[PDB]
Amino acid sequence: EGPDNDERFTYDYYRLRVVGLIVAAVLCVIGIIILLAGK
Amino acid sequence: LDELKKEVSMDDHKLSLDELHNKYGTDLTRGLTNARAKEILARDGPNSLTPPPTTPEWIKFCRQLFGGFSILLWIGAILCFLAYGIQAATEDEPANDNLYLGVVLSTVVIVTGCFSYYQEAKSSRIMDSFKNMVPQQALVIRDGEKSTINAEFVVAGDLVEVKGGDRIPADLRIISAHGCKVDNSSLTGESEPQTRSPEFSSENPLETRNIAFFSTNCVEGTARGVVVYTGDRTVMGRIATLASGLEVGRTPIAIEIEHFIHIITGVAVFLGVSFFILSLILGYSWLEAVIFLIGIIVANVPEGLLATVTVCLTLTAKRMARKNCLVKNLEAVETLGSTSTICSDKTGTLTQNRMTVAHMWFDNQIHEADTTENQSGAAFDKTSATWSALSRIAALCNRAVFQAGQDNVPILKRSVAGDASESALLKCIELCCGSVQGMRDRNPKIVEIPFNSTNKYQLSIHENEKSSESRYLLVMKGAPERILDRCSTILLNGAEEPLKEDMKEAFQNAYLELGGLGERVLGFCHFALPEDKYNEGYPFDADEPNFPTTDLCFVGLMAMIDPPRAAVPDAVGKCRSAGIKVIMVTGDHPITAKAIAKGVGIISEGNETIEDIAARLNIPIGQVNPRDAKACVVHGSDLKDLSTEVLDDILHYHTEIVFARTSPQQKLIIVEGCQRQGAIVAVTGDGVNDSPALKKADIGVAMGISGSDVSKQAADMILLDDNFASIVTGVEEGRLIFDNLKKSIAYTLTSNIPEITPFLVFIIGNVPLPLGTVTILCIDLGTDMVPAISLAYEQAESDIMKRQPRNPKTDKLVNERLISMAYGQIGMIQALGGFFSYFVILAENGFLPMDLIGKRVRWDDRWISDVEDSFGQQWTYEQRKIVEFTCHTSFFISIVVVQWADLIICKTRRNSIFQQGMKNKILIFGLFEETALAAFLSYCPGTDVALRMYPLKPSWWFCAFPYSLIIFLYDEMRRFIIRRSPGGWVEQETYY
Amino acid sequence: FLGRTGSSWFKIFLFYLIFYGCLAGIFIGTIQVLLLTLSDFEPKYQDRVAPPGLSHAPYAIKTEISFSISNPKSYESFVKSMHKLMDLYNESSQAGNSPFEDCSDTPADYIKRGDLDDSQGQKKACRFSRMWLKNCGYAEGKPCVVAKLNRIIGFYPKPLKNTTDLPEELQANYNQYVLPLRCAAREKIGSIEYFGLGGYAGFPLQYYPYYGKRLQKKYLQPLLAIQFTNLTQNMELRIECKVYGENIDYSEKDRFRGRFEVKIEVKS
Ligand SMILES: *[C@@H]1O[C@H](CO)[C@@H](O[C@@H]2O[C@H](CO)[C@@H](O)[C@H](O)[C@H]2NC(C)=O)[C@H](O)[C@H]1NC(C)=O
Ligand SMILES: CC(C)CCC[C@@H](C)[C@H]1CC[C@H]2[C@@H]3CC=C4C[C@@H](O)CC[C@]4(C)[C@H]3CC[C@]12C
Ligand SMILES: *[C@@H]1O[C@H](CO)[C@@H](O)[C@H](O)[C@H]1NC(C)=O
Ligand SMILES: [K+]
Ligand SMILES: [K+]
Ligand SMILES: [K+]
Ligand SMILES: [Mg+2]
Repeated sequence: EGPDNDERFTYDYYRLRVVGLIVAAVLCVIGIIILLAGK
Repeated sequence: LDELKKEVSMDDHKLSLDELHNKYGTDLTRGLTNARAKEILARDGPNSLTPPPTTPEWIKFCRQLFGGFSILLWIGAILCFLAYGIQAATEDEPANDNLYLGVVLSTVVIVTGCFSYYQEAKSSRIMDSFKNMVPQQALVIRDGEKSTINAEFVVAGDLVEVKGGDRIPADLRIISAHGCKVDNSSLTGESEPQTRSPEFSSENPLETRNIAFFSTNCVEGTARGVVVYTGDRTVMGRIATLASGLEVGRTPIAIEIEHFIHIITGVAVFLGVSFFILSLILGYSWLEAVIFLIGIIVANVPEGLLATVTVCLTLTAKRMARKNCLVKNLEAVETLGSTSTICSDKTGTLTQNRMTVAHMWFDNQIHEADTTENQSGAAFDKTSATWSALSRIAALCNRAVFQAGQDNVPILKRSVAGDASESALLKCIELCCGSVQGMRDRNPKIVEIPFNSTNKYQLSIHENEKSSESRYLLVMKGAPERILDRCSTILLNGAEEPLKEDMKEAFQNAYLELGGLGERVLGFCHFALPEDKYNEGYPFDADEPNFPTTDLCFVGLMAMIDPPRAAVPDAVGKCRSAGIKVIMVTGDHPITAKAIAKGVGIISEGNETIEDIAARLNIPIGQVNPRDAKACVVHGSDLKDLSTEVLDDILHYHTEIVFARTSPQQKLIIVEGCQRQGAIVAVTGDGVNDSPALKKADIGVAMGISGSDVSKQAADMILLDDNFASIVTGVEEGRLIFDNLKKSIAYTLTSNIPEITPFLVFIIGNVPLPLGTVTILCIDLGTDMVPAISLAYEQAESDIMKRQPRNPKTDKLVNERLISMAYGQIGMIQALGGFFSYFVILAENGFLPMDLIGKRVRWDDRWISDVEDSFGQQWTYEQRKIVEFTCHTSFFISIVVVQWADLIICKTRRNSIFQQGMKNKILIFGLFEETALAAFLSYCPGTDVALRMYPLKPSWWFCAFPYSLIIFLYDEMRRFIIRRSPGGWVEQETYY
Repeated sequence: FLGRTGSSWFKIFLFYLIFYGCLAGIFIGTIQVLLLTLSDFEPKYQDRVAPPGLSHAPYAIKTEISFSISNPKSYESFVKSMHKLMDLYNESSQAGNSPFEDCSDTPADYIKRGDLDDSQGQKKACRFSRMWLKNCGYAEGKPCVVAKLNRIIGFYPKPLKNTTDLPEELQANYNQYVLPLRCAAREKIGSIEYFGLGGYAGFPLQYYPYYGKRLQKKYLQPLLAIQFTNLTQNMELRIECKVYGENIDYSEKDRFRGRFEVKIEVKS
């Protein structure tokens, strides 16, 4: 917007962290699954 | 020091009984005086063995703390505390950087110390096992009276008494004996009881009957003797010292490790000081000049590599534990793969160590029995009525019995009370005719004449199990020729017939052939006594010939031997196909040694000794060109008068070598001879007479079930199930781990470049620091760890058992070709991918690449809270630093992303991924966990403080993707060239 | 030689020359495409400069400006940087209707010169006289520090509204058009005096938004002179200058995030 362009200097680092941690966890689980296919 | 002990012993068995007493101030009848014995005790010292001085574990741990990488990491750790000290004095720095980084680095050294300490293990209790062979007490005659004393109180000169069941307390001169037999397997590896008597019977004291040795035991009878040697001075006490004293030495794998440590340490100190001066010339304060150096150290040293190696070794040892192959020393996991020569004991190693029936001669025909443990062969005969007649004599004319409670275990494995030949016959009949006890119940023995030294035969009279007869049957066995002189008829295919010169000659032929096979041959015959001349109550006199022992019916011959283990012939061939030379080294007699050599394939068909040529051509052995003989059989008595140079010529000039009737020191000498030629040697054995050889071997392998305690103490590896096929597996595993270590090392080293280059450009370009010191440790200690380990699970790219053993002088674990690829090619591509993401982060935040050159001065200036970017905006100190640390984070993640491709390319040295596939589940696990770790380290809240890791925007993750892909393509194209032309260019330049 | 023969030494050179040449050519290619995705007038991200920093002219050794009044070369270090900044706000530097403009001598509202486009020439910036900075060689005794708000493209600094309570409660509250700056230390052993545009202790909103170096060169950002004529002497005084606003925030880590950290000591 014009004088109300506050969103330009903002970033949702909170969501990014939530998503990043979700991904890291799921990649960790996936890895266990493939490894445990025989121990 | 031990050169004296490598020599054959000298003795006094040639002296008379009386003469021997003068030498030791002793009485043949009264024995020593209580006072004289105590005097000699203080004089000579105790009848005991002293363990050699060991190196304390303290010094062993700390010796690892100073090996190249640890030295550089120490210099870094201290240089951290240096810069910290210089700070705490000058400008009060409330930070924790240099202090904490110095603590972290010192911990890395200590923990890395534990890993190398675990790898360099030496579990040795040789002298302890020997000490277990000295009895607690001994029986001596002192002041004309026998008393039990502490065996350590035994001295040279006293009168000792032994009987069946006790250990020989010391080396004795036999002066009196009654039916005494002894088990000399300690000195020979052969357990057949040897008679002991006062009479001298051989110039060689290790063969004479009037000497009994410490480390052996009396098996039966009784004997008295004069002690000639005590403690360390006994024949086997010296073997003990020799074995326990032998310098261990460095393994092939250990030598390789130190070698690349020098290389990497070299480039580290090079670039280290090369840029330390390069910085001072650029006008950098010593305050900074050291900070850069610390970074250089951390970049160059692969912090997690030595521990990777250890884990890869451990994991390989775990797989072998699961095939009944125990590894005592982690490094011995690889030595077997580098082995070019195997020196093998015969008895209990190549062989089962059990007299077993091998052949039978009946119906004018040679039949072969199955000698294998698990009986993997086939039948020979069942139909012939002759067989049942021979079978009956083998069961009936036999005094051997199975021990109680064995019905659970297989026939051939069960313990038997009796001599070896009777046990063999027992197990033979029990196997192919069912319960022998049944045959001995159906035919009650009424009278017998046990085998006599003079008679050379054993006879028995039984009540024929037949109801229509119920009469008296005579059976006998003995020396083949003696049995022949007592026969008139031969049971041919059922019906008897006169013994014509024809069948008599066929007997001699059969007899000579079986004997030529190194087999012990016995004759078997029976005689159905006439009914009218022998009533149902007729008494037979065993003392005086009350019955005919002539004109009997010859039934057949039976031959026997201590046979090879089932898997042994095939394992020997497999070792030989892998280009490993196999030598036999045995305490056993030459005829037996040679026969098993041919049986297992040590001596291949057609190959001759000089003696074979001479007999065939009917010419003198001196007339034979010795170069025409590729095979040789060396008796220990001849070995004794040969110099090592002459032993070296024997080793060089023959492909098929048998060393027979060797002493324990002689086995050591043969091993050393092989090593002297530059060969990596394995020893396989099971007896205490293998202990020195096992110790000296680059790798000693002991048998687990049949092995003596001493042998297993001297070994690096134990075959817990006695499965000789495990050697073949071991060499295969050893070769595979050697290749996979290269892959894992290249992988680990490759990521050093993207950690080095940022620090260099930081100096030469004056740009903001692309990657931090902490960030490097997150790679080498964090992300790269599981992937690097996973390479240990790689399958072979080709048939590794088809290639020759590596040349330890030329074929190195880390060579110039590895460095060229890891440092010069792939690592260089990784460095760029790192920098790219760095320029991306900065440029998208307002600092375009052009304006970055020569800005670090203002960038690092803590007091300038208004640096102008390319767009004209002003940044505080902490604001721009957040972007900088975000650059460290994405550079870090870029390494991870480019290591994805590197992990896949390091999978194979030659083959394509499209050929080898992706069947390594640990590797895939590594990829997922590596990425999970990196994401966690970036997105987890609080990690921006502890590690200076900042959250990355989604687009950031993809910066290095095009570089990750170029790596995959590049290496795939390169290896395509290797395969397409075995010529050499790409091969001799980059082929690891 | 060391490794190989001359023929081999050559081939290994011909390879790495072509190899590294290609790699350099590829690296450059990826840099090209990166630049191609970026604007010339505005950076892709601005969340890392977001809350504006407040920086001053006196180059602090360590957020500190200690000196002796009874000594000449004791403050000549801080006068060097003070001069460096103010030397830019010269009238001879601001000449003609291009590219400067005379703007309200009193704090006014924002000025939009269109978009971040080159569809116009150099966007005309408001003039600023260093003569608006009353009282301030500089203050040889009791320094005359000069404040500054960090430039951010398209940033509209918004003052706080007088809805509730305020630190400098309602005094000279030019609510609509001034971004205030109140310095503080309890520990009240000083004498705060502020100088600026229109005589206000803030930043005139008529200098915003900043259009960037590419679209606005020679642009001048508003200054706020602060004088501490403290009646005290020979002691470290921790003085913090804070700016207030809707788009202004602070951090415990970044001690320059919309605030000062000055340790004055007139040890004379
Ligand atoms: C910006 O203004 C300052 C004001 O002090 C100028 O400093 C002048 O320097 C000259 C020569 O050194 C002196 O004779 C004057 O006394 C100073 N003041 C004035 C008001 O003229 C400085 O030169 C100016 N800078 C530029 C680039 O124009
Ligand atoms: C950051 C940049 C400027 C550094 C570049 C370093 C280059 C020149 C280095 C890195 C790795 C190096 C190579 C690594 C391996 C080998 C194989 C060896 O048998 C001869 C030297 C040779 C061929 C090296 C020559 C120089 C080399 C290519
Ligand atoms: C600042 O200077 C003016 C003259 O320009 C003078 O009248 C005034 O006293 C000075 N103020 C202070 C607080 O010293
Ligand atoms: K490293
Ligand atoms: K050994
Ligand atoms: K590394
Ligand atoms: Mg043996």
